Amino acid sequence: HMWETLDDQRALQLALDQLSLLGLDSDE
Amino acid sequence: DREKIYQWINELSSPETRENALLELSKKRESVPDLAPMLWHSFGTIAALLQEIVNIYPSIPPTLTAHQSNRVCNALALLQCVASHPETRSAFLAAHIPLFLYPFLHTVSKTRPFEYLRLTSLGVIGALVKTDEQEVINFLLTTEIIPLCLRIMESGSELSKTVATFILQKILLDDTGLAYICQTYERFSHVAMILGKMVLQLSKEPSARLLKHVVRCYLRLSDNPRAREALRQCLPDQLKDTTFAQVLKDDTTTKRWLAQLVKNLQ
Repeated sequence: HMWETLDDQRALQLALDQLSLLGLDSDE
Repeated sequence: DREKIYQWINELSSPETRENALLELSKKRESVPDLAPMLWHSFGTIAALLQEIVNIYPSIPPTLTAHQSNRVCNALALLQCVASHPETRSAFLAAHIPLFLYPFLHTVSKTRPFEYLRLTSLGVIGALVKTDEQEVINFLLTTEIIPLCLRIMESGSELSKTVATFILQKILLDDTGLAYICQTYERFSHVAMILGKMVLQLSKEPSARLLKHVVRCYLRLSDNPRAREALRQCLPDQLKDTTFAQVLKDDTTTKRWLAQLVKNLQ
């Protein structure tokens, strides 16, 4: 189901923002 | 900002002002460093965020809408702010706040509204384990998050798999977490069996970030002698052959971890 309304965009941006705080793309 | 915070906190109490106050307080998490103790110590506030979460337990046939998920995700992000603050974290764990998110980690629903929830809930847990604090590691060990992480690592979205693997990785990296997982064969084999399945899926649908975190888990397991002896016999072929040559072409870190891992097994 591919439909996105404003709440879909907001919730996705928020989840990504939350997860970008974790530094999952850091290279040791 | 402080006066706005207290007004918004108060506005959580009527249902006509509640959503807007949630969104506004959430926006302040990036700019007000004392927001977490303000939330923690304001009477009713934590209870109001926890109410947002339990109000959607009946939505888990899956009936959660995007509007409902976006609202709860902001409650979850406020709880992530509380989990991350040094002054409030121990009390968040003492109140077992994480257990409220476990139903969102547990559902197998494939709808996008439950994906936003799963990602934000994993974000709360990930903010805790990022601290590497023993208190955090031992709490998560006693509360059975590893089986929830394993089921997500096994069949979640690529991004859900990454955060869940990261959580399991932060537990493996701790000495108590490593000892706990390797203390019985059934614990160790559940983790290694899951990691092996992920290595097979990655061979068909490659992700560099997810492979990196999977490889870190294998590397760390080989610090335990009984895990090292098992991985001598059962380490997936795909971590030694050309399966990930294309994906590893630029990742010096993972190639060096894979080399270290093979060297460890002898």
